[PDB]
Amino acid sequence: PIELLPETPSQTAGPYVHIGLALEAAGNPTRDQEIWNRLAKPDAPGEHILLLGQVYDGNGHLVRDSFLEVWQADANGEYQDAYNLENAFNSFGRTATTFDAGEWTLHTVKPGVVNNAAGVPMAPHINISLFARGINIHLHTRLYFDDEAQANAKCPVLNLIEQPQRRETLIAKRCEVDGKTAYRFDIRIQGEGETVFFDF
Amino acid sequence: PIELLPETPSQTAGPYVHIGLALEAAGNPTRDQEIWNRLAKPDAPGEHILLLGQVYDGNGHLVRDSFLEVWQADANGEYQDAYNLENAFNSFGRTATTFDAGEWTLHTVKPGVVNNAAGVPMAPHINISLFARGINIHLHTRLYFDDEAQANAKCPVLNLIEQPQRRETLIAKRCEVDGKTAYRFDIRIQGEGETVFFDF
Amino acid sequence: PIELLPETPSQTAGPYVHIGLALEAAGNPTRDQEIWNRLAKPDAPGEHILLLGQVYDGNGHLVRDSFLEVWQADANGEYQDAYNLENAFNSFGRTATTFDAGEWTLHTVKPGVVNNAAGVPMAPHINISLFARGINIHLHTRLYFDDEAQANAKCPVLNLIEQPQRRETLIAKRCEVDGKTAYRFDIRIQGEGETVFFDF
Amino acid sequence: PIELLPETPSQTAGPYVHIGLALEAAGNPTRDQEIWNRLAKPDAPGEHILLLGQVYDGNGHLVRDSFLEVWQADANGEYQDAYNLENAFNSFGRTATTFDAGEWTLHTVKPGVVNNAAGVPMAPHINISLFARGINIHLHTRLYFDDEAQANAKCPVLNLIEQPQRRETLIAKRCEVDGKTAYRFDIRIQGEGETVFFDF
Amino acid sequence: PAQDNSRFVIRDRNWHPKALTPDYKTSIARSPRQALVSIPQSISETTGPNFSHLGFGAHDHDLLLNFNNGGLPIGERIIVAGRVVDQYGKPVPNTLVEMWQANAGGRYRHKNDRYLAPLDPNFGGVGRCLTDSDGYYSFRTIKPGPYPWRNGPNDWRPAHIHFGISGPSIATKLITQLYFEGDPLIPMCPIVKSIANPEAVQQLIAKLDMNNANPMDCLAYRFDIVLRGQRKTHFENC
Amino acid sequence: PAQDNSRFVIRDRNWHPKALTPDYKTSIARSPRQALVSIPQSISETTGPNFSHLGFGAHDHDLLLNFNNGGLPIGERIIVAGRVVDQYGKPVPNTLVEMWQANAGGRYRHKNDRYLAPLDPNFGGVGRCLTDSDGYYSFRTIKPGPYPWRNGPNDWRPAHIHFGISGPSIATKLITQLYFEGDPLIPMCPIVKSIANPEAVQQLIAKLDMNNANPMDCLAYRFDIVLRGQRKTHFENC
Amino acid sequence: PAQDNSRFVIRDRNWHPKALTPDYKTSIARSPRQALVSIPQSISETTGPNFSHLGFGAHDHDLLLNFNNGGLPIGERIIVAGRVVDQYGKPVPNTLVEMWQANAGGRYRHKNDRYLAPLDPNFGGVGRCLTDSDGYYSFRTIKPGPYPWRNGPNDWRPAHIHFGISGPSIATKLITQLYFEGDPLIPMCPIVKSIANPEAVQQLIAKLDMNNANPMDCLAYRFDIVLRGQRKTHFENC
Ligand SMILES: O=C(O)C[C@H]1C=CC(=O)O1
Ligand SMILES: O=C(O)C[C@H]1C=CC(=O)O1
Ligand SMILES: O=C(O)C[C@H]1C=CC(=O)O1
Ligand SMILES: O=C(O)C[C@H]1C=CC(=O)O1
Ligand SMILES: Oc1ccc(F)cc1O
Ligand SMILES: Oc1ccc(F)cc1O
Ligand SMILES: Oc1ccc(F)cc1O
Ligand SMILES: Oc1ccc(F)cc1O
Ligand SMILES: Oc1ccc(F)cc1O
Ligand SMILES: Oc1ccc(F)cc1O
Ligand SMILES: Oc1ccc(F)cc1O
Ligand SMILES: Oc1ccc(F)cc1O
Ligand SMILES: Oc1ccc(F)cc1O
Ligand SMILES: Oc1ccc(F)cc1O
Ligand SMILES: Oc1ccc(F)cc1O
Ligand SMILES: Oc1ccc(F)cc1O
Ligand SMILES: Oc1ccc(F)cc1O
Ligand SMILES: [Cl-]
Ligand SMILES: [Fe+3]
Ligand SMILES: [Fe+3]
Ligand SMILES: [Fe+3]
Ligand SMILES: [Fe+3]
Repeated sequence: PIELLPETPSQTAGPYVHIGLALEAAGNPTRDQEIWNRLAKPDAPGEHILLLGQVYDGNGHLVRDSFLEVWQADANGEYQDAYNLENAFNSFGRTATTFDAGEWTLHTVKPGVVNNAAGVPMAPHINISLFARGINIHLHTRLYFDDEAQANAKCPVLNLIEQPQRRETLIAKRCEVDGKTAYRFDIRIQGEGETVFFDF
Repeated sequence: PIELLPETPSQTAGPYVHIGLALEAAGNPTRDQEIWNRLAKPDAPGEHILLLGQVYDGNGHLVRDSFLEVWQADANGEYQDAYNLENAFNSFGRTATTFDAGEWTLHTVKPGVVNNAAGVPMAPHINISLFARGINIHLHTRLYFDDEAQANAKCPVLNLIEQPQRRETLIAKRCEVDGKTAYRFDIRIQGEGETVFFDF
Repeated sequence: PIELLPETPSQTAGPYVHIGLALEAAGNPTRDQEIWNRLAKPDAPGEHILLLGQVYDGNGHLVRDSFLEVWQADANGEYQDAYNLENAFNSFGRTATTFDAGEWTLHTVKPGVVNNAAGVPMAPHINISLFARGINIHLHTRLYFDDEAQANAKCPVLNLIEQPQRRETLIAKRCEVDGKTAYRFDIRIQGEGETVFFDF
Repeated sequence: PIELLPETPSQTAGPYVHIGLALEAAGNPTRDQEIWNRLAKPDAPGEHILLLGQVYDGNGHLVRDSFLEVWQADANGEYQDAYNLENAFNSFGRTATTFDAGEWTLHTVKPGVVNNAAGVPMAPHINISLFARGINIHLHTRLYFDDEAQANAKCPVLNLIEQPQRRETLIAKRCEVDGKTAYRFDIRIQGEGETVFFDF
Repeated sequence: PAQDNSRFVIRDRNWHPKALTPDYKTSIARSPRQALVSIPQSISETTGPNFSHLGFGAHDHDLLLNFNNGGLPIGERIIVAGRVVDQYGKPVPNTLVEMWQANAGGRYRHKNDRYLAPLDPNFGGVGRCLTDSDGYYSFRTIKPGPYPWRNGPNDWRPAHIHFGISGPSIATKLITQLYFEGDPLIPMCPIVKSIANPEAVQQLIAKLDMNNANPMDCLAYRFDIVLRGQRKTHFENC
Repeated sequence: PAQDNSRFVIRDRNWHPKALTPDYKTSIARSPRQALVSIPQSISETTGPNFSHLGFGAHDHDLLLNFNNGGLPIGERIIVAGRVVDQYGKPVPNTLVEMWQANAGGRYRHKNDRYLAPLDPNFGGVGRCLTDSDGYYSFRTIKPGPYPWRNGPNDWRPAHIHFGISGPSIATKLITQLYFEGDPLIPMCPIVKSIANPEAVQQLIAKLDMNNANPMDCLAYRFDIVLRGQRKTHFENC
Repeated sequence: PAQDNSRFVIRDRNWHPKALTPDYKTSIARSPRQALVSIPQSISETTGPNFSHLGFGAHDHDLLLNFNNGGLPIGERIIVAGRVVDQYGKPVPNTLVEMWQANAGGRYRHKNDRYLAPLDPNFGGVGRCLTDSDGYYSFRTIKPGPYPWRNGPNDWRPAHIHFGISGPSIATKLITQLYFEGDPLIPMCPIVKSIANPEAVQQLIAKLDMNNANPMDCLAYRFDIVLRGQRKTHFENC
């Protein structure tokens, strides 16, 4: 058959990933411009939300050295690839778990609906890639919202998960954090309540 | 050493096994004669019983596409191998789980006692072979009866299972379906309560 | 692919083939029973006919050392495989060309119609296999009759010859030889008027 | 030596070439635009002519499944390569023999003179490529005109044919079809009168 | 009734695919995690159904005719034939061979197949027969097409026919798949690759069989099947 | 109008099949017995039609849709794509590529095909396109079935697609056939074997191309085509 | 009363010698130039004579006794024996095997042989027999000498015995030649070399068979013959 050049193989990010990708968390100075966890400035259109979560290993223990990358549509359901710190909104960001508490945070707006390749609406979602010590190739998942039940039930991506019970692992829980709308999204890498991870 | 011709290797039956072996279940017309789940004509000797069960995967979810073959002695402890739809009793049959409820059924008689090769009586049992998508080579088990406790405790096959707790996995539970004597035999392929599977 | 044992390869019969297969023509004594050129005794049912012919090479010169085997139905269109010199009719015979004149002869009856494998009638024919010095593997042909024009036109074997002009090479010419019904069938191995040869 | 990438090897067009290249002839519907045998609109400059011919195999039989491509200068000696069904004249066309009569036709104009690479005039000619079942790589030839005898005698391509008798095979015969000026160009692939074929 | 009169050679479960073969994703949750329990052969294991008295319809082995809805199926006409023997080379006569497959475009006639390729109105995809007295079986069918499936993101089954063979006992019964000589999908398939030993994979590849073809009609493939060796009991209970 | 501005590398007529290849029976009477006459390249040979202004219908390259009579064809859905280059490796853009083939069962939609395998009411078997500005072409079709034919008494064409390619001049125009990776019929075919050099045969074998497949939809094969090398004229007439 | 109940595997006419093999000079004018026309098997081709009740004389298979004119022939006393099977390995019982040969000095008892080597007054050179119920035949003879012949200017046939075998049908009938293990003339002979494939030539070379020799009496050679494979018809006219 036709064989292309092989892709460069993945390796773990390791526990000092923050030297390269989360400078402050390493205990080091930052550069003038950093890619971090505030996707939206206050004047960005849409519903402003806090996202937060913890990451658990197969023994139920916090993964305190997790590094996450996120990619989401703006409130109008458009992906904004022109990354610029001057923008009111960027579709891309980065976050990491605190070493003491194991919690990550993101400041963003709720994404609008985007259609799949066959023209079928997907429920509002944030695309997540998870990296850490012990993770040889990053894990892809999606964060959906528990206040979008009707859309979630009809999502052509969620419907590719054979068991309804596993679909539940991708639904973030609405709450309030110091007077602001928030959603908690915990990830369980392995075992009971294991989060669905995607290949594409 | 002496090496014979190798056996043809097994492969999964796949999820469309019904096309070939359970035609009605596939949604298809049947042939004049089919091998199916009614082993006994109404007037066959012995105690007429219904067997039923569900099949669970390692996550506790129903295996809705499972296909089962059964082999049992008649009520007089005789294996009736000359398969014929006109027989009062066939020792062989086939069944499959319904796709909605994941439940298989068998209509038969309670098997009589047969001796093992050393002349030791085995407790009444049904031999079962389980096939499905995801199962690369079929799984052999036995269904014994909870109202044969004395015989079960002395069975030279059950006694080859080292742990008494695992022997319990092979004991079907007497119940009633539509007011008629039945035994339920659920199979757990993997994990908590994992059913004993045999090699021979 | 599946490869069977290879067939033993052919070789020419050579110019002394008559030592083995036409003893008289070699100039040698005969055995008590020989396979030769009189397929029909006088009392055989059917129309008794003489067949005769010459064989030509690519330069138009007589092939004086030709050896022919023939196979034909009886007058009722049945092949008689039980070869016996006591029979009024045999389906098989042998002949050879005379060294001086280059002519072969056969004494037989006109064959009846036999159906092909699809049930379609073939025109009356004699199957011929031709052997000689210079012929590495024998040549298969058929002798049809010029007084069977209607049948010949519809023969499913003749119709596999793409060009009508080549079909004409297989049609023997009715004549009279010392007061008896005869057909002349010349064979041209190569070049102008080349006789159709078959593979099967 | 310097070895370039090898050319993809030729194969026969086969007897169903019409499916792909002569759709009507296959017995099939045509597309909105087809490349076919009318090179000239009625008002194209020059002398309007019909070309026709039959193609013979080595046994003198019609090749009823032949497919021909043609390439010629317009009446002014210009090659019109921008193929377009709206052109007054196309230098390219296709034709095929009818299956009943084995005859192809072309409607065109008489080509003007073009010079060879050394600046020497070539006599008026049509370039032809012949394809068919049994033809493993197409045969190139040229059609010249019998009423251009003076030019033909001086053509630097005809003069590369060593024998004058073979040059005659490329000279089409003026005739009239339905009262209109025509030239007949029969091709003999093999044997007596074998048409000259070119390599270039 | 049936008697215990033979023993069957123990299976090589490293020649067969193992239960847990994670590249075949559905095997992950449908594979036991405890060891199989070995038991000696008894009459329960060394006997099984014989199907000599099962009533077969005239076209049960002929998939070109057994789903006739006004015409012939579209696809590569083929005979699939072979011999069933045991590991000692002895033929297995009068044994039940069943098969099922997709159509020429890889579509199965099953309510749960959601592939967009169309059904063939003249093709069902099911055959059965009994081996003859010398162990030979024969089906006529069309060559199935490859089948995309939701394993990895671009996985395709090679062209294949599912087989079931009863043999002399429940200890010999086998389900397997036939693949076709030369198919470039075979080395890429995670179900094929559930078999760890490449020589075992080769045993599932049917060979083009020109000798068994009907000229101007259909091609043929040969697929021989080997069941567990059967021997007489000896020196037992003493 | 066209100009004489290039030369084309002379063909290797031992790489191509010869005319007389008697195992392909129809070649016997349809092969010249005199030598070809070599002539120098002139404007007549070094120019040819360009088809950029030919009007193509929307589905001309898509055999799944271009004979639509109520549904999709039955058979193995495939993309057939590749690049046309010359012998110097230069792409050949805006060139005409035409193809024709049998259906999934080896039946051609041609009045002269007498094979018993049925027509597919939704399949015609004809495609055409122009290579893009980088030399690439693409068709969508179903994989054709092998075709029995009256050559020897049990001869079968491998699965194949007929191709025609125009290229920059009448000197480059080529008709050929595409075969499919692994097909066991390829080494047995007298038409394939009209090519004497086994390395040349390999150039006609399209490779399975998983990278170009549409998951859950269609597979793909890649077939690159090499036309005669084109160079500028040099040092002529002096 | 012969019936059409079987089919015979198609011949490989590249395993056999081709018709036109010009180094064997007589083949040039005695080879067809048109292709053979393939036809399907019918009862005309799939039947043939059975010679079970041909009357054989007591010494028809024994060339040491079947031309007795006062004594034994001069030459190397040998048994020539073997088995006739078909391509599936099945014996061909009760079939006619005929043979002819030159004497110990390469002289044939034929009016057209003008080689100067003398005739042997006790040798004729003709045998026949029927294979037994297990497919075996046997002759006793003397080893023939090589034969010079007017092909090239110094051509010599290897020692050889001509064979004809009827088999079950006119489709299986074969004439061939047996050569002897080790003979250095074999690779030089243009009749041997009419066979293009060296592996096919090897199939004509009889092997010294000491196991079949009679000590203090005669040696032995073994020559097995393979006729076209015979199979039952299947799936015809449907
Ligand atoms: O725990 C769950 O059921 C859902 C999972 C998704 C968000 C979260 O916080 O946990
Ligand atoms: O009840 C159990 O856990 C035992 C197992 C055996 C029969 C059945 O239904 O489940
Ligand atoms: O010469 C012919 O046209 C026919 C050929 C068949 C019989 C015969 O005598 O010659
Ligand atoms: O008449 C000839 O023999 C010449 C050849 C060229 C044109 C044609 O029609 O045949
Ligand atoms: O490569 C590494 C290995 C161990 C570790 F703790 C950090 C690393 O960056
Ligand atoms: O379809 C579903 C989607 C999300 C979820 F949490 C459960 C479902 O059954
Ligand atoms: O071979 C198969 C693969 C996937 C599937 F869903 C069914 C099959 O029969
Ligand atoms: O010996 C036993 C047999 C069956 C069972 F359920 C428990 C046992 O201890
Ligand atoms: O083998 C032979 C060679 C030449 C000849 F004249 C006769 C033969 O039998
Ligand atoms: O069909 C034919 C049959 C015999 C013949 F001589 C000529 C024909 O055209
Ligand atoms: O490839 C082919 C072979 C034989 C035939 F008649 C037509 C073809 O297209
Ligand atoms: O020079 C010639 C050109 C054409 C032709 F027919 C004959 C010739 O001698
Ligand atoms: O029984 C098993 C348990 C764990 C594992 F990884 C493989 C096994 O076969
Ligand atoms: O992996 C996939 C690829 C295509 C598709 F439509 C669904 C899938 O799950
Ligand atoms: O031109 C030729 C003539 C005779 C032959 F055998 C081969 C040829 O290529
Ligand atoms: O060779 C053949 C084989 C089968 C058939 F129907 C016709 C033929 O010409
Ligand atoms: O005496 C001869 C010797 C060699 C030959 F080729 C022919 C002869 O007549
Ligand atoms: Cl003498
Ligand atoms: Fe590191
Ligand atoms: Fe399948
Ligand atoms: Fe000889
Ligand atoms: Fe073709």
